[PDB]
Amino acid sequence: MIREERLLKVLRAPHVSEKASTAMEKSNTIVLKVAKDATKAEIKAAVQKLFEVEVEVVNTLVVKGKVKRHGQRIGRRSDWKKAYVTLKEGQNL
Amino acid sequence: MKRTFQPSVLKRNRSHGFRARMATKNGRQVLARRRAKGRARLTVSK
Amino acid sequence: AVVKCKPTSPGRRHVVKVVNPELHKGKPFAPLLEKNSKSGGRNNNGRITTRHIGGGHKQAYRIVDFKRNKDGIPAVVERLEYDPNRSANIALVLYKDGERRYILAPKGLKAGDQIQSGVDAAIKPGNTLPMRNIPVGSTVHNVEMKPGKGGQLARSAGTYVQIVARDGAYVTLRLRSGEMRKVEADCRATLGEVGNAEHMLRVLGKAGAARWRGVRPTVRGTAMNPVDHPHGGGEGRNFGKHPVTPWGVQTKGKKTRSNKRTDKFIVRRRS
RNA sequence: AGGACCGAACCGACUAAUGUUGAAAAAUUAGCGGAUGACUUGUGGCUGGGGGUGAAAGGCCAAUCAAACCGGGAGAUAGCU
RNA sequence: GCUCGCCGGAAGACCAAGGGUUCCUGUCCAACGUUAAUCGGGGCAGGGUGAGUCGACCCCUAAGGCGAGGCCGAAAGGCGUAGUCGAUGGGAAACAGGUUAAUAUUCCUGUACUUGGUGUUACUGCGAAGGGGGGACGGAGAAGGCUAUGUUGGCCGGGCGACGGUUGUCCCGGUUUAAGCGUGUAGGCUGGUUUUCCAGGCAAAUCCGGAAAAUCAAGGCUGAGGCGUGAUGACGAGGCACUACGGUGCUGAAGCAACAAAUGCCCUGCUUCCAGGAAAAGCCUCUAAGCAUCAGGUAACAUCAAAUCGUACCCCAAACCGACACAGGUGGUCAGGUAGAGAAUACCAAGGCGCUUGAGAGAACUCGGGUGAAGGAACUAGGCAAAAUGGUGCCGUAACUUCGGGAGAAGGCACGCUGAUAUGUAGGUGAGGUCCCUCGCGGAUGGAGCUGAAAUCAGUCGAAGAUACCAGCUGGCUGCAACUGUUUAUUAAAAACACAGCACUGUGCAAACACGAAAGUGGACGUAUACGGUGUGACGCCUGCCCGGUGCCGGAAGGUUAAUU
Ligand SMILES: [Mg+2]
Ligand SMILES: [Mg+2]
Ligand SMILES: [Mg+2]
Ligand SMILES: [Mg+2]
Ligand SMILES: [Mg+2]
Ligand SMILES: [Mg+2]
Ligand SMILES: [Mg+2]
Ligand SMILES: [Mg+2]
Ligand SMILES: [Mg+2]
Ligand SMILES: [Mg+2]
Ligand SMILES: [Mg+2]
Ligand SMILES: [Mg+2]
Ligand SMILES: [Mg+2]
Ligand SMILES: [Mg+2]
Ligand SMILES: [Mg+2]
Ligand SMILES: [Mg+2]
Ligand SMILES: [Mg+2]
Ligand SMILES: [Mg+2]
Ligand SMILES: [Mg+2]
Ligand SMILES: [Mg+2]
Ligand SMILES: [Mg+2]
Ligand SMILES: [Mg+2]
Ligand SMILES: [Mg+2]
Ligand SMILES: [Mg+2]
Ligand SMILES: [Mg+2]
Ligand SMILES: [Mg+2]
Ligand SMILES: [Mg+2]
Ligand SMILES: [Mg+2]
Ligand SMILES: [Mg+2]
Ligand SMILES: [Mg+2]
Ligand SMILES: [Mg+2]
Ligand SMILES: [Mg+2]
Ligand SMILES: [Mg+2]
Ligand SMILES: [Mg+2]
Ligand SMILES: [Mg+2]
Ligand SMILES: [Mg+2]
Ligand SMILES: [Mg+2]
Ligand SMILES: [Mg+2]
Ligand SMILES: [Mg+2]
Ligand SMILES: [Mg+2]
Ligand SMILES: [Mg+2]
Ligand SMILES: [Mg+2]
Ligand SMILES: [Mg+2]
Ligand SMILES: [Mg+2]
Ligand SMILES: [Mg+2]
Ligand SMILES: [Mg+2]
Ligand SMILES: [Mg+2]
Ligand SMILES: [Mg+2]
Ligand SMILES: [Mg+2]
Ligand SMILES: [Mg+2]
Ligand SMILES: [Mg+2]
Repeated sequence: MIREERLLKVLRAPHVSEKASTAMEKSNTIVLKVAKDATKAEIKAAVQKLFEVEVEVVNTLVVKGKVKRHGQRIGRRSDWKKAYVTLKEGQNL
Repeated sequence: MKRTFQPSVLKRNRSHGFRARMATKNGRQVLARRRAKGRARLTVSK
Repeated sequence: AVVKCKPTSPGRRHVVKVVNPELHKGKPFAPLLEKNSKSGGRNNNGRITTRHIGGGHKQAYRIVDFKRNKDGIPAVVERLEYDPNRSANIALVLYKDGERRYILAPKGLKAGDQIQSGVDAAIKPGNTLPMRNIPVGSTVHNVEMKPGKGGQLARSAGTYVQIVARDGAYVTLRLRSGEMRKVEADCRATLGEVGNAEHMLRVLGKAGAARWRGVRPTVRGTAMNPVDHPHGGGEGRNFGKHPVTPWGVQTKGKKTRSNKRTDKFIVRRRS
């Protein structure tokens, strides 16, 4: 049983894009930005508690930040992790 | 023509990496010199 | 036994091979095998310390019993086998209690023969006794040098040792080199000559045959530059030097034995 | 069967022409040698500088080798320009 | 968009290394792109990488590394035991279809499988840091059985032709389906079973090893492919309805057989040879201490879990190594048609490209090619370069020889197409039918159908039938090195080096010798039929005289002679 503090930390933001909306309206999946070190189980528990929905499975991937060019100097955006969490076909957040 | 630098990350790390430098007295001297000079990258690992 | 190849190619014209139809054709006895990787003549410093070694066929080590210490239990020879690690052949023997073991194959031994060790063994080829119990004049092989240590003399194919004299705690032996030596009478020996005597009749026939045995080419010192060998240098073929080794020691007749610890056992040098 | 034969891949490099501020700090084109073996190749490992390694050419050791490269003695010394 | 050309054992498609956003969308054209640029691997913004089964991680080890104590060393350190790391090797498990602008064995649909934890029932001797088995292994060769795959015929849908003919022996297209599950075949290996005993496997063992009896002869293990199911599905030519013209939706016929056939699979097999061919764990089994109606084990069922990291894109290349968008280099996998021995070569398929300056003109000269009267090496240092030869089958072939060779010696003849032999032969494959049995993926006959050379005879066209591409010049005398190899990366490939063979010499094992202040290590887990050094260099006939000089070996009477005293 994961403590509530960790659950309150793991979820960062919902991800907005064409693929995300298509996944929502097709496969009943929401796409989230999660903490870099969140595991699948923590994401599952956090979504189940903070959104009071039931989840089938969580798929995660790590996105690598883009090297950018800003006025003579090279900067790099930070890596982040996003999760494809599938709802249990009857919740419809 | 086959040139001299044939890259390989495993060999690079095993020959010049941080843990290879730290393994000997002379490698630690290398690290100390590079810290004294102010190098931004001590070893090839970074 | 010894057969010449037909000269169907220049690399075959001079090959003489030694074939034994009696050798086992299957795989060796697994429980008595180990690995021995090649060295290339390199020591633990990583440096060539013996030149002209390298490559060759992969080989597995056969644990050969050189001690022959389990006494009183007769054994029967199962089969003769080829051994890559030595010039002699080895024989698999099965003891009456169910234990299997490799021994050097003496001349005349064949499958089904009985062998036995100990002080009370019959005087027959392949039997091992302390040299105190062996009649003077016998030819023996696999001779121990210190009691209980294991045979060290007369182990190569076709070799043997003669027992020439016995007095007190010592026996005088005539070694294959023609050299007479004392050993303690309690050291063990095996009766008869070690087999495969025609080993020396083979002719390799080509350079590749030597490469198959892990021998690398020898460059004559006179073909080098002076920085490489004392013999090097010259415009054309020049020698004008006393022959020496790559490290400067004279190499035609100069004696190199210097061991005062064991001089007391040498009755007469080989000469 | 074979360090057998002819011949692609593959490994080489005998001849000629081109190129020589090159397409290339060693190649291209047409021919050429080996092509089951002392073969060839991937990955990893070991040998360190008066030292290694060398089927031996003073060859090779990161486009550097009759003694590598980097830093230091060091502003060596220079009856020479 | 239409036409043209080029690659097609790659200039197509994947993977590993290496790179790191180059991927896709919108937008911009200053600089970058050897020109313009509306375009881009360029600028700016946004988007994109989804795993119990793929890989890493993980378990196990190789070479090798590090190394508690230890041994050794002025110091720094060197070596190494127990250990612990280290893949390029061993170890559980997933397939087909659909889908995005960009991911997919990861998402969705269908159908599977593996390991482990808990719980419950049933029955029970469980237990390792130990024992045994297994894992577990070479080169070459030879088939036989198959499949991938292809071709043809059936079947299905469509067609009836811009110019003579084309309702037919005509044309175009399709004719696909996996893992898993059941069956246990071609074939490979091995006798089986039950008792008793035992100096062995560090102790024990019911396991392995060994011995002795009895009995039965058929039992076990492995095994491609086929067949059935998976699959009343999915896919499917095409048709229809739309289009925001890129494409979206709907529907959907046939979906068979024969023959040929791998370098792939059975096969880690079989045969043979000598140069005699990893390790450890997972796995199976045996017990020790120990536990003892407990624990544990086995089986069935239920449930839970399978984390983390990688996943875009390039990958014979404009993205990697070469300073470049550089004619160079870069490991593995896939492998269609016609001809062909072929992965050569020519033309093509799938697929991908026209190489990031063009437009004219048609001088010398340079480069790469084509042809050439008469002559034919007169050229030149030299036939350098070029020209020529070139295939298959058959005939035929010298000196010399180490009897193998030389030898593809040299030289010569035939070669296309059509018909017949023979409406397609010899051969290969093989259905139905019939007969059997221990009835089966069975055995014997049987020959339908399919496929199908080579040869002979006759005819026939051309200047020419190995018509293109492809594809030996040959012979004679002689020096050198026996030969296959190796070498001056980048002006020298040789007569140089190596070599098998020969000889001398050292070396008795704590070997000589080499690396090392040393400990140690190699030599070698070898033992004089072995190992080191040196010279010569297959083979044949041979290898003469000199010990004065210089080395080396032996001797020790005498002369001389150090430290020491
Ligand atoms: Mg999933
Ligand atoms: Mg993932
Ligand atoms: Mg030698
Ligand atoms: Mg020699
Ligand atoms: Mg020379
Ligand atoms: Mg010298
Ligand atoms: Mg001379
Ligand atoms: Mg002279
Ligand atoms: Mg050959
Ligand atoms: Mg070379
Ligand atoms: Mg070429
Ligand atoms: Mg060839
Ligand atoms: Mg020279
Ligand atoms: Mg160089
Ligand atoms: Mg110097
Ligand atoms: Mg000074
Ligand atoms: Mg100066
Ligand atoms: Mg073409
Ligand atoms: Mg960028
Ligand atoms: Mg793009
Ligand atoms: Mg403009
Ligand atoms: Mg421009
Ligand atoms: Mg861009
Ligand atoms: Mg180790
Ligand atoms: Mg160590
Ligand atoms: Mg210590
Ligand atoms: Mg480990
Ligand atoms: Mg691996
Ligand atoms: Mg893609
Ligand atoms: Mg088939
Ligand atoms: Mg991809
Ligand atoms: Mg370009
Ligand atoms: Mg290029
Ligand atoms: Mg290559
Ligand atoms: Mg081709
Ligand atoms: Mg012109
Ligand atoms: Mg011209
Ligand atoms: Mg011409
Ligand atoms: Mg002419
Ligand atoms: Mg003419
Ligand atoms: Mg003429
Ligand atoms: Mg002339
Ligand atoms: Mg002239
Ligand atoms: Mg020529
Ligand atoms: Mg020509
Ligand atoms: Mg002459
Ligand atoms: Mg030669
Ligand atoms: Mg050169
Ligand atoms: Mg050259
Ligand atoms: Mg030793
Ligand atoms: Mg010579």
